[PDB]
Amino acid sequence: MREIVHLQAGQCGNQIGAKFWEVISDEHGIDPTGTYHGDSDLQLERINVYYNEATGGKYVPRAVLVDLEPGTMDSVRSGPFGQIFRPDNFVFGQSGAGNNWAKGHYTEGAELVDSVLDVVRKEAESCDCLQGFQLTHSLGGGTGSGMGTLLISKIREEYPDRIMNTFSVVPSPKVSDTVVEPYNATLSVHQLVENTDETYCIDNEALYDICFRTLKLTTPTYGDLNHLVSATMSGVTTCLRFPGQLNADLRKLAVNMVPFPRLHFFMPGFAPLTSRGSQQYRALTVPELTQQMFDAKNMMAACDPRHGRYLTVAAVFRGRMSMKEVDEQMLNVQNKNSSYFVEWIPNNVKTAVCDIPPRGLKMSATFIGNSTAIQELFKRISEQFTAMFRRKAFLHWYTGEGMDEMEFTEAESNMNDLVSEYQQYQ
Amino acid sequence: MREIVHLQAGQCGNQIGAKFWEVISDEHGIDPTGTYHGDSDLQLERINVYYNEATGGKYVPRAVLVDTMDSVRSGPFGQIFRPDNFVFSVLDVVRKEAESCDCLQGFQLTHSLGGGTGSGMGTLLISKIREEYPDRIMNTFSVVPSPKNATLSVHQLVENTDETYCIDNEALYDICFRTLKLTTPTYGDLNHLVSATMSGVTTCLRFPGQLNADLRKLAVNMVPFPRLHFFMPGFAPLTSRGSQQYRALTVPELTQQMFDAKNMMAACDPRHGRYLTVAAVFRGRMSMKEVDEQMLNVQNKNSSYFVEWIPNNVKTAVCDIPPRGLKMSATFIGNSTAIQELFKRISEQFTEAESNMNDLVSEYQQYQDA
Amino acid sequence: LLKPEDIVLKEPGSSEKTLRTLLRPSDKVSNHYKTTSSEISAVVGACYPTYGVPTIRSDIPAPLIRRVSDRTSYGEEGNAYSLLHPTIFAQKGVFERDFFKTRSKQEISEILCNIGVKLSEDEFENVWNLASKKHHRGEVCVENIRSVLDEL
Amino acid sequence: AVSPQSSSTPSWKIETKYSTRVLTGNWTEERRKFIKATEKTPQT
Amino acid sequence: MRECISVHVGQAGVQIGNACWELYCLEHGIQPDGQMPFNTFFSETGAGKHVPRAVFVDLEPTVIDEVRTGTYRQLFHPEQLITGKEDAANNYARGHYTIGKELIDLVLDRIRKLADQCTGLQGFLIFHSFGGGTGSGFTSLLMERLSVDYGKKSKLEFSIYPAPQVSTAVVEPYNSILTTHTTLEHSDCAFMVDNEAIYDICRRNLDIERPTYTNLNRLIGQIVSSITASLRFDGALNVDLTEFQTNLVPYPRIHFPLATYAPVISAEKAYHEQLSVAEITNACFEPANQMVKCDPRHGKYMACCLLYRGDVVPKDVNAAIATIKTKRTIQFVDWCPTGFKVGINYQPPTVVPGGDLAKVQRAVCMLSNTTAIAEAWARLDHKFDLMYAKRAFVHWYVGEGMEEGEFSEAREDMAALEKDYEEVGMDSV
Ligand SMILES: Nc1nc2c(ncn2[C@@H]2O[C@H](COP(=O)(O)OP(=O)(O)OP(=O)(O)O)[C@@H](O)[C@H]2O)c(=O)[nH]1
Ligand SMILES: Nc1nc2c(ncn2[C@@H]2O[C@H](COP(=O)(O)OP(=O)(O)O)[C@@H](O)[C@H]2O)c(=O)[nH]1
Ligand SMILES: Nc1nc2c(ncn2[C@@H]2O[C@H](COP(=O)(O)OP(=O)(O)O)[C@@H](O)[C@H]2O)c(=O)[nH]1
Ligand SMILES: [Mg+2]
Repeated sequence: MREIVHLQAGQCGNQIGAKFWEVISDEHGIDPTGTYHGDSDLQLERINVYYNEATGGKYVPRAVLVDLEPGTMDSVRSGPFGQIFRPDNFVFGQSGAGNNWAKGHYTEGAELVDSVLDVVRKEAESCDCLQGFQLTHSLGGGTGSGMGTLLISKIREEYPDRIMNTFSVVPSPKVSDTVVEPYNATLSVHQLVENTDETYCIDNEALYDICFRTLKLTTPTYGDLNHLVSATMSGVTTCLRFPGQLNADLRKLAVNMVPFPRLHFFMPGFAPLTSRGSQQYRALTVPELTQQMFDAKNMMAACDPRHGRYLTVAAVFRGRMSMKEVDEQMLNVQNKNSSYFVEWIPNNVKTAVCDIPPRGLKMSATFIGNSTAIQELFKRISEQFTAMFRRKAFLHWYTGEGMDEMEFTEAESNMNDLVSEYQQYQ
Repeated sequence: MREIVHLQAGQCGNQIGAKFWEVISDEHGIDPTGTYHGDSDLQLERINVYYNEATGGKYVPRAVLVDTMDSVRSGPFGQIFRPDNFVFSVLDVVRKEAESCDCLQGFQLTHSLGGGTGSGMGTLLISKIREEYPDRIMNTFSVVPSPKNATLSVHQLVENTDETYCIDNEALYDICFRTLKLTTPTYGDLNHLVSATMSGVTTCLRFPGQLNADLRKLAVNMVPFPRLHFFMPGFAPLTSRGSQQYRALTVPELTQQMFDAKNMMAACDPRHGRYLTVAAVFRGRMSMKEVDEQMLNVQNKNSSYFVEWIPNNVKTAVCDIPPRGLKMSATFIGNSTAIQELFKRISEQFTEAESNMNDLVSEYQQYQDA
Repeated sequence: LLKPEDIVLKEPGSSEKTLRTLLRPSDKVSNHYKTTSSEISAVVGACYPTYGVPTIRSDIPAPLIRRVSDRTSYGEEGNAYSLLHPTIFAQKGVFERDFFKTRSKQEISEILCNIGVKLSEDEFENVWNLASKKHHRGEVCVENIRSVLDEL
Repeated sequence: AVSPQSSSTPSWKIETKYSTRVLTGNWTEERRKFIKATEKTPQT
Repeated sequence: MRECISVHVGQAGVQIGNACWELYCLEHGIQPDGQMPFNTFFSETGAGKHVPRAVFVDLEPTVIDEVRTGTYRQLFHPEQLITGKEDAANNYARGHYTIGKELIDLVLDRIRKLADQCTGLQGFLIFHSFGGGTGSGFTSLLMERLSVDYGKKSKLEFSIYPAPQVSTAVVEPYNSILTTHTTLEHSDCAFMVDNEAIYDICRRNLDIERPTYTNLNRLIGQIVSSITASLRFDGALNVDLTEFQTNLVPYPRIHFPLATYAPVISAEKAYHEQLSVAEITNACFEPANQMVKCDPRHGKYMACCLLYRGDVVPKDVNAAIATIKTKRTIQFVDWCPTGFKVGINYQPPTVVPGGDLAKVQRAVCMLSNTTAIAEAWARLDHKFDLMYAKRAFVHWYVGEGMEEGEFSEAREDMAALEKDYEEVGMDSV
């Protein structure tokens, strides 16, 4: 009735989202061969949010899985859940994406209209209702900031009214993979401002940090690193999908958290995190989740939230919960920490409730935060741009496929003007 | 958490350290090809002290052989070693293992004080390690010549190590003829007995005992003033093929043979000796009123001979894990006045080094006096 | 041709499988190298007779006629509340040993028709049976007979 | 302001690694296998 | 809800802490894993578990590691089991200055995390000794960092006093006299035990030859359970934990009292002869049953605190107290005509299974502040004088930061402590 369309693109987005369509599988109790097995009939009445129907009770996801390689669709079908995904919506590219945002965005710009746009309008019009559009691209690669981020300006050209919600993977300098990350990620955050209202930020050092300080596992793979985000993405729609006490949705999370049309870069979190050895020794109640919620070590974008005042702060909740103390510790943390919130805005906290706890838990509280220290993410990726631009060193890959020098200067000439707004209202 | 780097320097040290590694490997249950045997869970808990492991159940020591080596590898347990550090460079290998180590405490160097390899290269290499790790303890087991070269050697060593063990083959021979009735002293038997005396004091570093005292604590307890550090070992429950069924085994019985004069490692005279510090390290499952009562009872039998102007002239240690075979065992170690006779003979046998030896003899004299 | 047991690879749980390592002969040190710190201390929360005297001395029988010198307790002197507000039995001198004493069948039969209660013979047999079932050892007592007659 | 840490949480410095039988740094949390158990979806 | 924090620090306090949490768990229905098929010592989590309030901090790795592999591993929080890297080597400047300074930020949060969980907290139960670099120096780190934070709160430490005639340490009296340098400022009840008397109590009453250390941890275990019964079990005459700082210490540096526990007996002697109330308190005062090496006949008792337990009647207590205070042998002090103090509870003496004790109906715990321990301070600075004259063993304490400027400063402070058994012992007119 309020169906959600998820656009998974890239070598990232087909291995990040490959964990995202697993917690949607068990919280609705979906078998990996299509049919539902369970007893409680609360979770098949709102099955249509994520699962279309066919004959024989079979539920396939509304899914888009695109890449310019054939590389990663030989891996998402190679997982445990590969039979669940739809057969036609793997949209192939026989060639390679090849690290550059030049190949996907302008050379493969005319290719994506036959590729992704003709599958979306086939699908998203066919639903009995719609809510919004949610895409997960890697900023530092070739398909995500190639095919995917042009589509963020393509469907938004068709339907202006809906809501864009990008769980975006911005890289960090400490854990690095490619040396030209000022050349694929800086060239996409200029496009995100006009065309994506709800813009999250995911890092790769803070995610290992959470599996070091908190879960204490010593050799974390990507699969353990991708459930701390796959719990987040499933845990934000906990009121569009289940009953409860105080339901919220993706307009009710954007009115509270976006005061200005360009002050809209959020950052995430996830409350109930405790180690592998002390499971039962911690009492998961209200005042301990909200003590995990606010500190610097828990928050998934690799920034220190103390240098910058939160303009606005959101939340969500689940589980059989008593409202009073939930609404009470968030009376304290605005009041005791008046230094780390702005003045001139009376309220800064939003809360929303559900009824069902997640699988194997009792409570949960996903965190979404608009702070004015996301400019720490966007000063370091412009600190290294013009310190590399002056030798022009890796430019000779970009004048040979169809973009000029003159659009390179404008992408950072508005990057500071983003930061010139966060700094003024600090 | 204590750590150990073991270096065999000079020939006699090489063949005694070989028996050292054989003794610790049989006490820890490793097949000489390197595979682990896990009959009990206490064997592998602190193998990190002396070893680092390999892929597939193989283990390999933290030992460097520097100076014979083909004979050692041809011997019983040669296959455990690392063939890349058989140096004959030493600085590079000692920082390699000491940089792969986490928190360092002490070093086991096997040498002598009577020859051209165990003495000069020993003093050089102790200088070359004390210049690199000035916060560790160098347990440098040593062999000195019989009173019936060292003056060149010792006068940097007494500054550096303070954990040497110097009485020798004449005492070893007379132990073998009298208290064992052992007809043919082979060199390997003396290597065996010295090696077990090594392994006796390395159980507070590897096993959870009862009164747990590591090497730095042993240093603080034993050494009063920074130049009186040459110590006297001995291993108690030794007897023959016959006398076992005639003797009994108790803590008062092993006290007798850890303070037996014919048992200690010394061709010396406790009747002319005065122990500043004694430690008796016990291994086994033994009641401790027996230990403490027998401790101060055998101190009560001799008021003159244990040192005056010190109230507690003794110290006991005990671990919960005995040797192989024997239900309980003891190892006695002392710091007496019964040791300057060797210095007097080796000095009556450059010139500033001789003067420093006369200084150390006068140091014993002026501290034995009232 | 293989054994049915193949172990995990570490003290960590759910490790990948590995074979059981063989402990060679005369190299089993498990039976000899047991620990001594916590191994002697095994007190599981999942037995012996009791020594001394009780402060009430109910285990010894009470003497019939007391000596003057007797200061040893026997429990017959009740609470001060039971001396300050006594039952009428205590008010005129019949007490709990006269309740709990073993009377006779003819004594209870004389008690029945003279205490103001008219009882059938079968009802009297049932009352004696219920009193003997109520008493653990089994006899006729005034408290047991009155309690069984009140309950049934 | 920094917040306190125990022994061997981050491992951003490079350490040698042992099998967890040997009582070494960060032994216990990898000795214990992570445990979870559920019965069904509750009601509202 | 009169809770206390029960740290076990050093080696000489943790095997008792093995035996301490045996005796609390067997007393109630709590299993070793903490599942009950208590609120003073135990925090309860709603899954079905109970968690004790005890942090086991020591520098020595193996004695904590033998618990995490032990049979009580499913009891504690496994972040309370705190270990550093290298031992303190019985060196004060290693257990308080160079390795002990690394672990004090962690354990300031850990006493704060437990106390934020507790409701009606009434103090601390630290368990240390008087000889350790990590047992006597390091407990004076965990003491001065709490009175700057918690301040006025009742601290009860059970500290193995260095015996007159036996010992095992060597450089012990250099920092024992430094332990008392600050625990006079910030300790309010520092109970003490010599083990030498318990070596001979077993030899006379208990039919024991060859006793281990595992037997002495149980008898020290009972005294802790005797003083902590009035928090978990309501009685006729309660004694709570702020009352111990007005009963006992008369002048603010006389807070070092003894302890014993009278009917230690085996199963063949207790069957033969009875145990009234008027003879287990007679067995308290006899010189063959105090657990600390001392002869009380040369000492005048200042303030006993008889803790009874089990099946006792309060007229039987006061019948016995006037028989004893008329005795011509045992002497008192004239300006304390009050003297004694009772405590009667309805919970019996417990027994450990597999032990040597018998099932006695009554058992007492007298906790006598006495005079006679002053002459045991005559020997603890006589021992200090001789080593310090020739500067013997100083070459290592100066190794890790300490100097000579404090060793004489502590000796006069332990000289001034011996004087304060003479301004108060010489009676007014
Ligand atoms: N009650 C009891 N006392 C013990 C035990 N083990 C040792 N001790 C006592 O501890 C004394 C010496 O220990 P400490 O002075 O406390 O030294 P420490 O605290 O252990 O410091 P470290 O040895 O470095 O760990 C000895 O004289 C023993 O009397 C035990 O298991 N139980
Ligand atoms: N932490 C984490 N990082 C990922 C994951 N997948 C991709 N990345 C990051 O994404 C970058 C690689 O981009 P890539 O996927 O090859 O770009 P694409 O070819 O356009 O899809 C690298 O910096 C990786 O660190 C993941 O599952 N976890
Ligand atoms: N255990 C053992 N000791 C030996 C053997 N050969 C010599 N020694 C000892 O080595 C000592 C002399 O060697 P040393 O002076 O060090 O000559 P170097 O080895 O060339 O430096 C003698 O006192 C012997 O006790 C042997 O085969 N086995
Ligand atoms: Mg210790």
